Amino acid sequence: AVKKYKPYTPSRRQMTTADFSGLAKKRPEKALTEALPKTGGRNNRGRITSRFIGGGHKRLYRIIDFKRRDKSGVNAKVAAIEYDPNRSARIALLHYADGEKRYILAPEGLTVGATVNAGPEAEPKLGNALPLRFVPVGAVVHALELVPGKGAQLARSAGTSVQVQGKESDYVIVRLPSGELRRVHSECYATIGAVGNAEHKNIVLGKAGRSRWLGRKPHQRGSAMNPVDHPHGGGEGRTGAGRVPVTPWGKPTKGLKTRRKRKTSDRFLVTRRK
Amino acid sequence: MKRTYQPNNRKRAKTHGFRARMKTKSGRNILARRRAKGRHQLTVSDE
Amino acid sequence: SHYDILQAPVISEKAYSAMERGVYSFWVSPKATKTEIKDAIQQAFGVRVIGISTMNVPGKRKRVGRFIGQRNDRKKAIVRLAEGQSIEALAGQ
RNA sequence: AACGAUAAAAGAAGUGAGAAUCUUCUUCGCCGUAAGGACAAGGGUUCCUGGGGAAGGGUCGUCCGCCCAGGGAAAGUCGGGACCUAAGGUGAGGCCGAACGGCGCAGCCGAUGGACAGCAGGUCAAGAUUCCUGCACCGAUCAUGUGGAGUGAUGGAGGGACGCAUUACGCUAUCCAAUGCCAAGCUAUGGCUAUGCUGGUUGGUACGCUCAAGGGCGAUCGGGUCAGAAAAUCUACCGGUCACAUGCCUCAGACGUAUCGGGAGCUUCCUCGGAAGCGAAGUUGGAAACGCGACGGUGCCAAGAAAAGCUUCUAAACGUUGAAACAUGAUUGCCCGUACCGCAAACCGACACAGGUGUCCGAGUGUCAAUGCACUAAGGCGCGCGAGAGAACCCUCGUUAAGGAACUUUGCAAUCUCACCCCGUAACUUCGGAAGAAGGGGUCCCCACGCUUCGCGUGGGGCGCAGUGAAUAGGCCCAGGCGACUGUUUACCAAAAUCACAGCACUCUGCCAACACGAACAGUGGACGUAUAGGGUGUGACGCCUGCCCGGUGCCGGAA
RNA sequence: GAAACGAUGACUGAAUCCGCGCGGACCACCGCGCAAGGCUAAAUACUCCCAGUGACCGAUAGCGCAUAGUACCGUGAGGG
Ligand SMILES: [Mg+2]
Ligand SMILES: [Mg+2]
Ligand SMILES: [Mg+2]
Ligand SMILES: [Mg+2]
Ligand SMILES: [Mg+2]
Ligand SMILES: [Mg+2]
Ligand SMILES: [Mg+2]
Ligand SMILES: [Mg+2]
Ligand SMILES: [Mg+2]
Ligand SMILES: [Mg+2]
Ligand SMILES: [Mg+2]
Ligand SMILES: [Mg+2]
Ligand SMILES: [Mg+2]
Ligand SMILES: [Mg+2]
Ligand SMILES: [Mg+2]
Ligand SMILES: [Mg+2]
Ligand SMILES: [Mg+2]
Ligand SMILES: [Mg+2]
Ligand SMILES: [Mg+2]
Ligand SMILES: [Mg+2]
Ligand SMILES: [Mg+2]
Ligand SMILES: [Mg+2]
Ligand SMILES: [Mg+2]
Ligand SMILES: [Mg+2]
Ligand SMILES: [Mg+2]
Ligand SMILES: [Mg+2]
Ligand SMILES: [Mg+2]
Ligand SMILES: [Mg+2]
Ligand SMILES: [Mg+2]
Ligand SMILES: [Mg+2]
Ligand SMILES: [Mg+2]
Ligand SMILES: [Mg+2]
Ligand SMILES: [Mg+2]
Ligand SMILES: [Mg+2]
Ligand SMILES: [Mg+2]
Ligand SMILES: [Mg+2]
Ligand SMILES: [Mg+2]
Ligand SMILES: [Mg+2]
Ligand SMILES: [Mg+2]
Ligand SMILES: [Mg+2]
Ligand SMILES: [Mg+2]
Ligand SMILES: [Mg+2]
Ligand SMILES: [Mg+2]
Ligand SMILES: [Mg+2]
Ligand SMILES: [Mg+2]
Ligand SMILES: [Mg+2]
Ligand SMILES: [Mg+2]
Ligand SMILES: [Mg+2]
Ligand SMILES: [Mg+2]
Repeated sequence: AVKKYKPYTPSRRQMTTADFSGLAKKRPEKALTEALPKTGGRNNRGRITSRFIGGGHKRLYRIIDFKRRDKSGVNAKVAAIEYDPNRSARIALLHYADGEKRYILAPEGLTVGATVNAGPEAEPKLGNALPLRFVPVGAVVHALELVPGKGAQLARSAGTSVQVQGKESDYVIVRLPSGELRRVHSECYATIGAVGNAEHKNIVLGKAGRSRWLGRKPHQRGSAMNPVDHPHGGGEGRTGAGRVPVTPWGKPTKGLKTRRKRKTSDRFLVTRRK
Repeated sequence: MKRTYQPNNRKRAKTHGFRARMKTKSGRNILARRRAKGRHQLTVSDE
Repeated sequence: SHYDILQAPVISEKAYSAMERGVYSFWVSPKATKTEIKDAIQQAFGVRVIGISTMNVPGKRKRVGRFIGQRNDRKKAIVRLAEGQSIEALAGQ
């Protein structure tokens, strides 16, 4: 489920580790293994836009086509469930009966070797490419596009499930994992099931290092900084605030709606993530 | 302890040189505004 | 042309004994090539050249009064012929 | 005052106008995981020869890294380019922008990396996988042949192609032993007269049914069009079929034989000492790599660059009486870098400066081992002021009667302690720990006996004050405050109670996401991430927990 | 400011002769005028350079320099 550790070192107690005992051990396919360099958070101007990014371990991209519509109407069989360091989830290896291999995202349960399909003409099985309209009411799914062909941008993190509330017009209502209700153009695609990994959410990190190894340079209380540096700075003691909680940029954190008030999305969200 | 100036030929040239100084406007400007002061030392290319 | 290039001969204990060996040594023209030098001496000395080497040398920066100056930098070249084909004009030195 | 580290100097000899300082000699002292050697970066003639002595040298100088003049550096195989790509820098058209300009796909530049044909010896005063000797290898163009029908890209696939830690067998370097082999002479000062003492003891290439641990390894027929734009002897899926142990394959390395070297020295000439000729042996035993066999085995989560060369298919295309492939001979071999200093007097520190500078090699003895400590070898030095004195005082160090923290702001400082083995070891605990707790005892030399060795237990003897005998080498404990912890911090007066942290918590955010850089509808980070994600804020392991006040401020919502 | 006029950024974009524009809000009168198309020597400004002069300097003066942007400092711009 998760490996644990006897307390032989101080930090080797709470520490916890994944269960990769179901990972088809394999060096990911060569003609699918692009090269990701890291970006300190600096952009093409060399200034840290994102903030607090740094190093960790060398990583590579595995192309994971999300629009299965490039090969729907035929099926492939699962070949392996290797380990991507860039995703919160696990990924799986597709052997299309007609030669071409691909990589797709791996869902919850889907045992190594199950032969899965793609096309509107597909059984609600785990791992099928299926349009959202042909999906049963109340069914469990992930990997949802905001338009046909675009690419699956919904339900991708570990153990996530967008849930078909049901059809309507040509826009199917949907339950986002955040707790939101979204209209989706029924010619949008889907992949049946929960994401899996699932266990992820729970692995205790355990020590500084473990943060570093995923490349998350140490985070910083502005309450450390000085006036010159950032808002909450100054003081003579472990000091409070003296103003309302606020980002470095002074635009309040803690209870301040930040979404842009006018938008085109505003007539596709029937409810709010509350 | 250890000092400010640790020479690096490639650095020196790729930093202060002539292809470099001409690559930018303000370096053209540095150039001719040097020339006027009768520099023999035009540029670290001329070392 | 087929002469201009060979800016001089080389003069020293070394050069002399190499000559004695059948290996001849000249200053040449910095910009030149080894193919160019081969063509050169092969032309103006009617010899079979089978061996060659070159080496660019700086120039002893020297002062004559408050005038620190560099000398012109040369390109020493060595050639080895075949079958004891000694060159005449230098064979007396 | 100081002459730049307390590594240390003496006597003889020589030279000169002049010598503590320069040159020979014989000793002494210091370094020896360096204070030796080889590179890189940097410097630039500082290298070698002959000369000079104004100034540079912390004194002196006849000397020098200073002055003068002259010489010295050699590559098809090393290194870079004529090949490749990373970050990054670029970049016609393209996207933007008061101007200058900012972006930006392909392409191109970019080594710190990929790729790649040569090794052994010899020598100038001064070069060396370059030159010279010996025997190789690679590409290129032509020719005589085997030719006798296919060659195989600007696109296809394969391959190149990679993490940390631990580790099995084989082996090399390379080092030790010896009444192995070779060579050399000698008898010391009481003895030894060799079974003593000193030194040397295989490098390359070629073959050879010789020995060899290790390591990689399948194959062929057919289907599916829909996979690689298409093609397709290829590559990928599906299916069938093939003596599991394996053989197929490779040969680090060793043994033999041969040949080329090298080899202690020996000889001969002779001019502050070299020039030249010659040349013996080649053993058993043991140790052993971070190197090679190698892209081996196993475990682990943090999940480990790209591109060309390369290998395979086909497209056009010209050929299919000269298509590839091959053997041999000819022939060809571009460009810069190679001196020297390079842990330092030659680079960066204004200096011939107790600093700084990245990788490699770095022998022996003793030591549980070791790049550790003492002493050494090869090698490199005695650090460019000297001599005497032997007061105060100052610096670094030894010893210390009685006492033993009386010192003092405080045991600050300094001593204690010190390694390996064996006995033994507390409250407390998160059951890991505390813990090397504490506290003891042993340690050297000889003979016999056993045992798995160099080695070690046992028994008896021996000596000294003492036997990790010299050097490297923890003082310990009780009890609090703060933080949990490993970490971080004020370059040059503060290293902690700071900060970070794993953990938890509030909110924000549904993708052209918030948020952030931005002439700006550009483009970028966020992220090739998707609410088990991302931002911001606060607390700061863990454990039991986290109450009362919504009036003011902020925030969320509401609508007359 | 009573703000005319020109001038443009964004919205609007009339008359062409019994017509158009101005006369410092605005109105009549009465005057000066031809927007939406272009070129134009001359006088004027400067002085790297050449020459002539001087109740300008003569070696701390005079340019920074009897010459040198060199020696020297600075990673650089630059100082000198
Ligand atoms: Mg935090
Ligand atoms: Mg502060
Ligand atoms: Mg402060
Ligand atoms: Mg402020
Ligand atoms: Mg404050
Ligand atoms: Mg050359
Ligand atoms: Mg000189
Ligand atoms: Mg004195
Ligand atoms: Mg001294
Ligand atoms: Mg002394
Ligand atoms: Mg003598
Ligand atoms: Mg005399
Ligand atoms: Mg001395
Ligand atoms: Mg050294
Ligand atoms: Mg010398
Ligand atoms: Mg002197
Ligand atoms: Mg003399
Ligand atoms: Mg650019
Ligand atoms: Mg390189
Ligand atoms: Mg090579
Ligand atoms: Mg090369
Ligand atoms: Mg050769
Ligand atoms: Mg081994
Ligand atoms: Mg013996
Ligand atoms: Mg005797
Ligand atoms: Mg012996
Ligand atoms: Mg390319
Ligand atoms: Mg050089
Ligand atoms: Mg000195
Ligand atoms: Mg020094
Ligand atoms: Mg060693
Ligand atoms: Mg040693
Ligand atoms: Mg030592
Ligand atoms: Mg030395
Ligand atoms: Mg006296
Ligand atoms: Mg005492
Ligand atoms: Mg006593
Ligand atoms: Mg103390
Ligand atoms: Mg216990
Ligand atoms: Mg103890
Ligand atoms: Mg006794
Ligand atoms: Mg005893
Ligand atoms: Mg100690
Ligand atoms: Mg702490
Ligand atoms: Mg400080
Ligand atoms: Mg301090
Ligand atoms: Mg107006
Ligand atoms: Mg005067
Ligand atoms: Mg003057």
